Amino acid sequence: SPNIKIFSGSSHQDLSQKIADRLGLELGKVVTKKFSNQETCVEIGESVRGEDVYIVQSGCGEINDNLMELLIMINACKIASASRVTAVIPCFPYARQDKKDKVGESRAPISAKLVANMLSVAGADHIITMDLHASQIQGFFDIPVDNLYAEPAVLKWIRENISEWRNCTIVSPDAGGAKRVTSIADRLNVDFALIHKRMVLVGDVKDRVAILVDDMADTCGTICHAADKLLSAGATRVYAILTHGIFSGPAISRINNACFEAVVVTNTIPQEDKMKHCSKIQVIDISMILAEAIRRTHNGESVSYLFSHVPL
Amino acid sequence: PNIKIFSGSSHQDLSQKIADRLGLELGKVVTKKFSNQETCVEIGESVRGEDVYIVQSGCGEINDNLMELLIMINACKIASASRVTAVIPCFPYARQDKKDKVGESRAPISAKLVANMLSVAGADHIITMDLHASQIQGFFDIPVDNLYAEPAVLKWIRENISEWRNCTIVSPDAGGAKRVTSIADRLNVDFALIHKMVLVGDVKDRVAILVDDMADTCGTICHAADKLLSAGATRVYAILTHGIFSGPAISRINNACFEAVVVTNTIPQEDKMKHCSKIQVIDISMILAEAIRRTHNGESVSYLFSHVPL
Amino acid sequence: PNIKIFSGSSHQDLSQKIADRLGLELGKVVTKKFSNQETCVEIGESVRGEDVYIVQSGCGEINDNLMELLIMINACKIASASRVTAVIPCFPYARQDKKDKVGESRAPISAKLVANMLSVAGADHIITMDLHASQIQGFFDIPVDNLYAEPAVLKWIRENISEWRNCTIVSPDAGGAKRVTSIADRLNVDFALIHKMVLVGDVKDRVAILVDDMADTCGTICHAADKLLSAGATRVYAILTHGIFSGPAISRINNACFEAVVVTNTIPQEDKMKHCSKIQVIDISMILAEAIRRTHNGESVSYLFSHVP
Amino acid sequence: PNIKIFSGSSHQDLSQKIADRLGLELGKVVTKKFSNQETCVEIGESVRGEDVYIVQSGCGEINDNLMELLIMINACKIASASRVTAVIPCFPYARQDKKDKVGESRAPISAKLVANMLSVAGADHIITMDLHASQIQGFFDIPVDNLYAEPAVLKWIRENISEWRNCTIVSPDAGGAKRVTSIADRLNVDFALIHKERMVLVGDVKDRVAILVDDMADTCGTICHAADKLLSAGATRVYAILTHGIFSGPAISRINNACFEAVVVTNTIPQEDKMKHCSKIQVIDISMILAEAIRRTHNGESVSYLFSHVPL
Amino acid sequence: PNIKIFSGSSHQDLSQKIADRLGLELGKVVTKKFSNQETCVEIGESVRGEDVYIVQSGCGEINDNLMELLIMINACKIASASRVTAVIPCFPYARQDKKDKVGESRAPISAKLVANMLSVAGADHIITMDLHASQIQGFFDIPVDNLYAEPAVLKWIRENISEWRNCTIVSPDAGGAKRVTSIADRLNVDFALIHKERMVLVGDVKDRVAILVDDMADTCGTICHAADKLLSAGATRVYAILTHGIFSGPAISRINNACFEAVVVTNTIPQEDKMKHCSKIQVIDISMILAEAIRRTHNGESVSYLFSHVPL
Amino acid sequence: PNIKIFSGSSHQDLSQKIADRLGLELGKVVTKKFSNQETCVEIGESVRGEDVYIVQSGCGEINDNLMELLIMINACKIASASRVTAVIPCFPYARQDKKDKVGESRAPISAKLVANMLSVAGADHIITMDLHASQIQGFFDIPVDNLYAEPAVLKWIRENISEWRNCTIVSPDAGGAKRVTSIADRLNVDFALIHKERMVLVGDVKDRVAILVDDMADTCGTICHAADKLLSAGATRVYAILTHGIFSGPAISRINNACFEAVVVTNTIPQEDKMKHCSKIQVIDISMILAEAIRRTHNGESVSYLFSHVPL
Ligand SMILES: O=P(O)(O)OC[C@H]1O[C@H](O)[C@H](O)[C@@H]1O
Ligand SMILES: O=P(O)(O)OC[C@H]1O[C@H](O)[C@H](O)[C@@H]1O
Repeated sequence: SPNIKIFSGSSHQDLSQKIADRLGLELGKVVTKKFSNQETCVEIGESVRGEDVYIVQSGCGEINDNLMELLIMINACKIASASRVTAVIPCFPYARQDKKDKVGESRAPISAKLVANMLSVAGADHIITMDLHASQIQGFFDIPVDNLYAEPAVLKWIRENISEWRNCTIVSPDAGGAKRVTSIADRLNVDFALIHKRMVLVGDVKDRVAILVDDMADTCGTICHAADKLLSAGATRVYAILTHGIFSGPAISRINNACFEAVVVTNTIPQEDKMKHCSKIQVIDISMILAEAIRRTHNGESVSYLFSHVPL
Repeated sequence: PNIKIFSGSSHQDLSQKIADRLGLELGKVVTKKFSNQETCVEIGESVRGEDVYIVQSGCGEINDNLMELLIMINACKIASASRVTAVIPCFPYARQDKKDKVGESRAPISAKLVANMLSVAGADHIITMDLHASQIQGFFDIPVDNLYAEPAVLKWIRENISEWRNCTIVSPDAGGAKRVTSIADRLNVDFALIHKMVLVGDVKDRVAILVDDMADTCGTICHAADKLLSAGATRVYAILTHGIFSGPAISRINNACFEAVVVTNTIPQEDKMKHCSKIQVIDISMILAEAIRRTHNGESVSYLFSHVPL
Repeated sequence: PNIKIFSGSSHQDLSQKIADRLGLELGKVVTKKFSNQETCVEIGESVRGEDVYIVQSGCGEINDNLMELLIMINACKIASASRVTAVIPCFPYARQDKKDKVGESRAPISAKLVANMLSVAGADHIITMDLHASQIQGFFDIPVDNLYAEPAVLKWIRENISEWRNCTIVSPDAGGAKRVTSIADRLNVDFALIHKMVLVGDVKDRVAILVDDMADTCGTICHAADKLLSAGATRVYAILTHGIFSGPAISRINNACFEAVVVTNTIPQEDKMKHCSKIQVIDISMILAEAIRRTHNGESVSYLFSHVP
Repeated sequence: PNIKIFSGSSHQDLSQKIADRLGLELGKVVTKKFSNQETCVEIGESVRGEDVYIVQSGCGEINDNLMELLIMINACKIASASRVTAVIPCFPYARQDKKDKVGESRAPISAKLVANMLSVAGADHIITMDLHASQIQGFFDIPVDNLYAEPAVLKWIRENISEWRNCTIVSPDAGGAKRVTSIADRLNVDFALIHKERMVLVGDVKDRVAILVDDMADTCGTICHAADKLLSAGATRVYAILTHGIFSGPAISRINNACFEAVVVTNTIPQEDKMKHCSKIQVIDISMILAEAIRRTHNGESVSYLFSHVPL
Repeated sequence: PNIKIFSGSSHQDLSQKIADRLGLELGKVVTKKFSNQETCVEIGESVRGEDVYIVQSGCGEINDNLMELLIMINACKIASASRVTAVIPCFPYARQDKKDKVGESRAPISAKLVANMLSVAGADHIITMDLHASQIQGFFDIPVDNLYAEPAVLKWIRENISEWRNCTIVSPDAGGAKRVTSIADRLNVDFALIHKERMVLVGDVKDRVAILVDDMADTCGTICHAADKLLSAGATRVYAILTHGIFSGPAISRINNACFEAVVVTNTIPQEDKMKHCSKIQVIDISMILAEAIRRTHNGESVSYLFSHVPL
Repeated sequence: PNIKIFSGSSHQDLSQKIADRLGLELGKVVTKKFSNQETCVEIGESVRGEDVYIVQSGCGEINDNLMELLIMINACKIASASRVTAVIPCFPYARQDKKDKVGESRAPISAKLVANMLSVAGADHIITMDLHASQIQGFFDIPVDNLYAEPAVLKWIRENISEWRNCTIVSPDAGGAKRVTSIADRLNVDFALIHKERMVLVGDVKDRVAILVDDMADTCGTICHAADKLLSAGATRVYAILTHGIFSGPAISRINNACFEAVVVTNTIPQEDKMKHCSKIQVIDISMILAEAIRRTHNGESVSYLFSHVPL
């Protein structure tokens, strides 16, 4: 039916607008502030009674304030008798678990499940997200989660922006990133190689373009060395492509000092501020991927809508 | 023999005071934030089978402290702690804002959300002090102890206000009526109430004590104190259990006519006392320590919290 | 086009008034007790796929009416109703009668229990009026509408108390301060409040209106009215949303000095108005009917309940 | 070593009887009603860390007693009781008069709702006797103990009816067949069954003592008509033995005008007042059976405490 | 206009018969087992926003079928179906193999477990036929329909047993009393009962056709011994009518050797294979009852619908 | 002093080995299937107030075993067991067969379903070994211990492969990269990776012993093609060490035909039968890891038991 409303957090508003543009809608009116004493203030500026509500709130920026803002907004819509509340969380907070593997066993994803449980008790009915650090986070909920992939937009950018892409190779910065890399190399019909930590390279990278692909970049320590090792192995030029560009701490300083031809991230986190101080950052717009998932969750057009059919 | 106390980053000083009163050292925990702002918690010691009490207040950067508390509770619960208790001296998000919607009331969304998050994190029990509304106790299905600072406030009044026997308990707004009427009856004294500004009750030529549950920006308590000065009150005091003091509060109090502003230690005050000569704190760590004692139930089924002399 | 209203045994006059305001007949239901005291409920019509509103107040034998309500809600939910809303004008069990225990405070056991039973029975939504404490709204996870009689009380004051422009709004105890301060601000009048008995404020030679959310045994409101007479108030009124009037209340009011005791229809008053002449009732069916109209959402997304008179 | 027993207003002679047998005095509780008929409960002593048993029957003013029970259970849980067990000798709402909408069956709601209330109040364990249908045990997620009166009835038969070795056991309706056949097999006697629709008897009753056995007697229309039919078939004398003696409405008048030698019930429901107006009612005491189930629930003496070994 | 019927692997003919009666084709679904015995289910079409009914019986390899049912129910729920109904003609685990115990009764552990798994998988509604005990309805919090085969059995008796007006409806054991008295009352005929303790008969069967009626037949030892006893007591011809024909173990061998004129079952479990080795089996098709219940649950036609009125 | 280890039918060798290591006999339990395929469970001794551990693996007919585990857990829970732990060496349904959609991922319905059933049956704690994905730990709210066979594998390598100091740890696919580099880092040896698309190997294994390491082997098609590829690359001898030996379908025929010097599995699944038809299977006993985890869960020894410190 005709009852969709999009709201934005303070997390990232440019994207919230881009999605609404792609769907032909204006953003719902909402007051999101902080009181003097640090308490999150939310005021929904319009009736959501009977509406299909989508709240866009990345999990970047001051993460706990943004998370609290998201939970209050979701819960407020649910008690104002909204028909459905979907959290559109492009970058899911707390996905990563640096450990100290209790070598006899493994640690559990406390914080990712906590975040999931809070979304559930707040009253979220459905989650739309992008490239969960681990896809199993999908099973931390009982509500449907759509874990969308940036690979098609990356794959695109690669063919259109790297000339010798036909002859290149994709490298993984770490051990765990193999699947992703192998997926992209298989889709492109190119070679793959992987780096592991002193740091070692497995695979042929000599005299061909190397593309480091990973899910996110926070501190950037790892991709930077990886770029050094790829240069030492005789790669012509090195690129870095990450879906989530967190870039905290010394990250910006590291990339400018590193040998990257370009660092490509999607728009799931705001980059406008970071591009001002870093020339090698380029962004892939993923507003259509998200807009298309909201359009399909809404189910207003055809039941047999297939997500996979819409062009990019 | 299985009691463990842990502190968050919110308020270490009380956490130490409580552990002292119980003859315990604080459990080892690394509580920080990563580069990307995510709260990091690591329990540095075993809690398997232990009765764990986490002390965290809701002052400071409240959302970082709250998230840290939830991760600690949950982490303790999946580490097979026998019981996890959240000790939250000042409960965050308890005060509803609203424009007093007419025709109907707003709901305590954020206060219920905090309760819901504490429950799913795995809190088995909450110990707190002077909830903004006592009904917040009923937002949980686990037991909540809503402790009162009143006995310590009562003792402080008798010990520090020479003329306390002939004074008058003033409420800063219409809402705090039951608290001030409660204290005046306990002291066998008069009460008055202020509402925006008008004063109801006689306060001229007697010591006036403003009582409220908490003071944030302090605009209401300072205008009320002004009205009490213009109405001929000898000296005006402000007694609040929770001293948040955000924004211009310190500047407003120093410019205002208070003889003293008394708060408890439920929120850290050392920093604010360096910038305010008139803040005094009532230590309430024993009340909290005695409630923790009582939840643990290590001595007898029949220990009564009220039998312990302050 | 799927609304249905049903009545409990508790108050059927209001249930009819509400149904009238919505152009509806009450749904067919048999509500009795068996020989052995067990509540019998039989939904006499189909509720499959419908937006069901059960109107039941908590008065009379609260426990029989409450159990009856819970069985009706659950039966409708298991009969595959689209939505079941409990319309509870006077919420049972809200007042706390804790002997105080100063160290700390007792918890709303019975009020939380009632909320939990309504939820587990299968209530999707609560409509109620002037909850003893508005925080009871948060004892649920489903939406609760806590409606106010204040607008109807304001209107009644302006139309029936000639001197309302001057006057003064008195609270019977410390707890009702915020409620009386609310009405006085809406009316641009003075307030005072009574405690223990002591009076704080200025009754003078002005009309004093005692305002509180409910009157049970009426010991407090009648002593407050006496104190208001000793302070020289021209005439004393009592205005309460919930007129329970149990025990000696009716007898106490007749002996008291009230010019009138005004209550709303959230609880049935016909029997008690026969034994008390001072009781007048404010009809609130339009507030409840408008919350039901708004819950159903048949008109539009933006129907604002505050725009209707 | 921490067991506390509280009685409700439901039945106190029984709760005292249980307490005598365990060696305990009943815990202090104020259990009354306010002027507005709201139920008032106050726990007169600490239950912190205690294993609490609340005895409340499903008789009397059922909704008052039920609400009272729920408030006490909830109150003990929020006072940090270790465990709260509801001892409900006669489970309210078990029987459901309906009229199976030919083609289907009605569902048990009031018995399931009653179970759900016990659960949401905070009950950890139920002890009950002779549930109208044993499946009510599955209406809970907490353990339910459905004790049987059969052993006390078998004793009573062997010690109070002389010709018991050649007596017939008769079901007053079709639904009670299993219960009566079980007693006939234990006694090594014959049974017969009555069905109304005008009454029909299958089975031989001529010149033998007939014992009508059912789980409950309410209005007693059915057992009285069965008594007439049994005399019509030549039975020497007729007894009726029910577990729950509710006896509402015209029950006492019906039994005083019927041809019963005796009506035997348990004290799951108080009988002193009804016995004053009906010389035929006799009660068999079931306190020990309940006391023994509470002892086992508590688990004081041993892990391998077998409820089936204790003498009666 | 959003209704899909899907079939399990358990009984497809009924799934087809039901889909036919509603004018529908079965939804596309791949239901297999992997090499390693894990149940594989993959939904071949969109169910987003659709009213889904999964028909799976509790016949066959009960645990494999139960897992298949649970995975497709859950799969539909995470694919954002509006509602998912489990149509379970023969409810698994509904019969308790108690030793009854003395003193107390065991609990319906397995039947409640099945109920809890159906609920947690995401079932919104259950349609079933002749639950072994009607109380299983209360093991759920979602609606459950227990539908009866009695009207179809009543039709079959009148249409196929000519001397039906002077027959006897016999229960093979205690407990099946209410079922046989219900049918005897509908036909205005006599009833009798069999009990094992040596088998005993109460009621008259001499010179009249005896119809043994029960809810289900597993190993068939009781019904066959009962058939001998009905013959030795001088019944003209003996029939057996059961709603659920499981016929496991020696059942077929017992029936072929027994004196039954016919054993009549419904189609809730597939019989074609068993009819190939047993000639006395006749089947009553009940697809119209289940389909009509699916129609009424869907609520396509009218709120005032009531399936008591549909012909059969 | 409350430990009871009970065994399922799925693998009792381990159940005995675990109980032996703890100085205990297995609890008495009857675990069978009825004629009609329904799972029968009867607890042969009291568990009231006891700490119960039920050992069942996801091997064999997985759905029958899972149903048996769930019924035992429930039976113990309704018998007022103090705590019930599921010890599930090989977690069923943990592997995803999605054939990933290109824009988003599939949810883990089955695994979570299994998790949800364990939870709703009443499991208080899960002990498992080398979960296919460690995130399954977060599918529960009860604690899950995901134990590693790595230390035991590390022992076996040093003890049985003499040139182990110069060997390579090879991953059969992209997913196991992180698993093999962890082992190579522990041994201070080289790693390599195999990938399909024709099969590629990145890294170097020539003239060195190659050890294929993976979490489980089902049908064994990948590890056997990988072993052939390792032979084409000049590996001295090829080993396979997987935690979980399912070996269904052609696995045994494939392994016997393959060039493996040895295929090493742990005892999480019974191997005696498969070893009779395959001479290259060797088993690592991991019974001490599970027993020590049960010891630590019981908490009978101290608060500091450190799983880390006990030697295997
Ligand atoms: O008065 P009637 O119901 O006809 O017969 C009385 C029965 O009603 C109740 O169900 C009890 O079982 C009584 O035996
Ligand atoms: O079944 P295939 O596709 O032939 O082989 C893939 C793998 O399936 C299991 O992990 C086996 O260990 C195999 O190596």
